[PDB]
Amino acid sequence: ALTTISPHDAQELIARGAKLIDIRDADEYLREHIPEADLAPLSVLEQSGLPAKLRHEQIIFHCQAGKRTSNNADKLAAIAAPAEIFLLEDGIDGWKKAGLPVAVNKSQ
Repeated sequence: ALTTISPHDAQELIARGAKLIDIRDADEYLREHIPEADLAPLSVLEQSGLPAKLRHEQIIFHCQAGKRTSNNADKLAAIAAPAEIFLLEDGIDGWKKAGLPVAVNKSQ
C-alpha cells in the first residue's frame, strides 16, 4: 500500500497511536530524535522484519527531507506487513511543520 499523507494531518495519526519507524541513522542522529520515532532501519526491517514490537493498525515509514524512499518503498511496505504502511510527504517538517523541535540530548 504505497500511500502517503500531508505534513499536518500525519501528526494526528501518530498522536492517535501510530508508530513512526525511522529508517535513518541512529548515533549519527542520536543528537536529535522525533517525539516518538521507532528505530527500525532496513537492517532491522530486514534482519528483524516488520516492526511487530511497534505494530498496531497503521505504521508510517519515513524520516528524511527528500532523498529516495520511493526507490524501495514498495517491498518495504511489504516488509512491514501484513500492515498498513505509509510514507511521509517529502519533508521531515511534519512535526516541525508547526515549528516543533525534536527530542535533543538536552530538552530542559
